Amino acid sequence: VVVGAVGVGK
Amino acid sequence: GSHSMRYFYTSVSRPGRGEPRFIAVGYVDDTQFVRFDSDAASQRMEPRAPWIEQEGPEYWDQETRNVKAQSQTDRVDLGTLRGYYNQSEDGSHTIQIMYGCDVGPDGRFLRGYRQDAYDGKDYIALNEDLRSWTAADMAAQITKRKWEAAHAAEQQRAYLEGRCVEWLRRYLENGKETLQRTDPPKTHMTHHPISDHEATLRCWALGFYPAEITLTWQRDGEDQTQDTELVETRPAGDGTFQKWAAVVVPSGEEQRYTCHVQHEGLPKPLTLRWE
Amino acid sequence: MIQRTPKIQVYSRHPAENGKSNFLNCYVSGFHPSDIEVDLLKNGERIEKVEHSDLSFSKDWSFYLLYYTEFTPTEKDEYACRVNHVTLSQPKIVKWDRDM
Repeated sequence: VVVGAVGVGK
Repeated sequence: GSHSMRYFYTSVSRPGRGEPRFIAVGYVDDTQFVRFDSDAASQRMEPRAPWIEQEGPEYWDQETRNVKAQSQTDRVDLGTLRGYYNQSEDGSHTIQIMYGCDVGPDGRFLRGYRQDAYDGKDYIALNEDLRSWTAADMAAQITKRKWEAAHAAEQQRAYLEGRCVEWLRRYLENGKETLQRTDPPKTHMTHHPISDHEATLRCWALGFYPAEITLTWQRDGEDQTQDTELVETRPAGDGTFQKWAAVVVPSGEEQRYTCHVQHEGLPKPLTLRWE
Repeated sequence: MIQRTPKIQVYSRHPAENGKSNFLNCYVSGFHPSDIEVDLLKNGERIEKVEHSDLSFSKDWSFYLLYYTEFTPTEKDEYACRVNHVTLSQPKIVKWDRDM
């Protein structure tokens, strides 16, 4: 499965 | 042996030709099993391996929902990094992302990683403690602070220590009859005269999996590197891989040279001589 | 920004035998950016129906792709792979060698 979230943008 | 699950994302802007392209591929060892293409007809996550096709419908639309979310944030990230580097909106730029998790033969977590790129150069990378970041330039240090303020390092670690390691195990048992196979390389040597004085010996390795393999040439029991050519390990297309290593020797001296083949499927290394 | 020229390998899936079915492989790798056109050639003419793998890259971020098609080698048919990329001043032709 893939990761979601991880931040709110770069 | 030890196994790894790895995902590879690519986002390429194409100004005036629609929204950026997004391609996602997932691998277990050297075995691709899932795919996503924003330019494809499905617009969903798609299977690329038999053992993943047995997942319920709830698996696919959740894997689509999450990977589409990533592609939408990859699109805004392209417009933001364009501003960081003060680039024109006419240029095309690429964001690449790789992450994954490794497990051992016992199933224990071994390692997690994530690294992002911009235009083929490093951008930001997760550190080994999975709690900090490393920025490659002052543009990425703005992202680093955005991610520290957002606690992005713990979201990534909860996945790397969580569902990554667990779903990698599930994949490894469902595809056990192909994922845990060991195909040893089928080896043979060829000989082509170069001149009245020199000849080329080519050491072949075919049909091996996984793709990791070391091909050695030795004269008199010592390693040789001059007069050597070694091609990148290439896929055969049927799930196996190929590679060869050549050396040019004085004619008549072919027998002083030995090719050594080491691979996971070979408990004992293979040795090849010209005869 | 940096760019990388593609490495090219032209080869068959199985050892080539005249008359027997096989697969013709052209493996392009080590290039950046990912925009690339790759054609398989039969006696200089473009082979239609060629399929390629899904995009992915290596550790140094350089991309790699496998273009392939089902074919039957004969003694009279010459095969080649044509690659064009922004890094190239002209498209590079690599001819299929049966022992390479």
